Amino acid sequence: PQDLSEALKEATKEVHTQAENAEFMRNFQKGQVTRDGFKLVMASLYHIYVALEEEIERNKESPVFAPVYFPEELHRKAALEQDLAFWYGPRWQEVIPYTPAMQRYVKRLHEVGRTEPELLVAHAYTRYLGDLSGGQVLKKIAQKALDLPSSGEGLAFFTFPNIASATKFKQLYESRMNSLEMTPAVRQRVIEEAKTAFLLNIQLFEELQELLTH
Ligand code: HEM
Repeated sequence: PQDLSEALKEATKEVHTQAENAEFMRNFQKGQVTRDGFKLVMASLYHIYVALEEEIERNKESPVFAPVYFPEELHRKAALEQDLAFWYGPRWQEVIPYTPAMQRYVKRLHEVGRTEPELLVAHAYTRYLGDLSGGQVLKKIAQKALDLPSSGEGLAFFTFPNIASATKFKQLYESRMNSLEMTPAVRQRVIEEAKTAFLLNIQLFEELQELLTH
């Protein structure tokens, strides 16, 4: 494939379907999701985005990332902080779980962000773009199966307020990725890192499913 974005999308088709097939994600799609299962996914997201956005801020000016740096449009941490306060309460920071599978994901993120900056774009792509184009469908489901009250909170994560049009921003971000110059070596590694990203989510889904079936 010519474009890195077109290359990524095609190289991760397999793992993505694999992601959709995961037991946890299947039940989620089959409208089957519990408050406890949803809390774990939000807790996970908070840990993942904290680490990811921590590393993006460290490589904000680097030529290997600057092109896809859109902090106001994409930051999710603040939104998740708001959400976890609703799901876990005022003391959420003390009680939210931080599991081994979440730590594995968080660890690879810090590693790439500290010793392989040129691969960070692979994680920002997988997370941000994935949650943006598939966000609505994923939220639509959850909010029905959750039948939560109407306190006006708990799902801020699924809404990117600083993005007027998801499609127009998607194409813009892709454009910026395709503008990134890299050796075929690096490019191949970025492609790999994206596949790796999907595997870190899949094993995470496996673990969460395990924790909820005792
Ligand atoms: C379990 C089922 C999931 C559903 C139902 C779902 C749904 C969606 C939808 C509706 C799209 C739109 C098609 C497109 O953008 O090309 C999409 C794209 C994508 N998803 Fe998923 N997704 C799931 C899980 C995940 C996971 C675990 C990740 C990884 C964090 C992920 C990463 C992506 C990426 C990166 C794209 C955009 C690729 C591109 O077009 O360049 N998705 N997803």
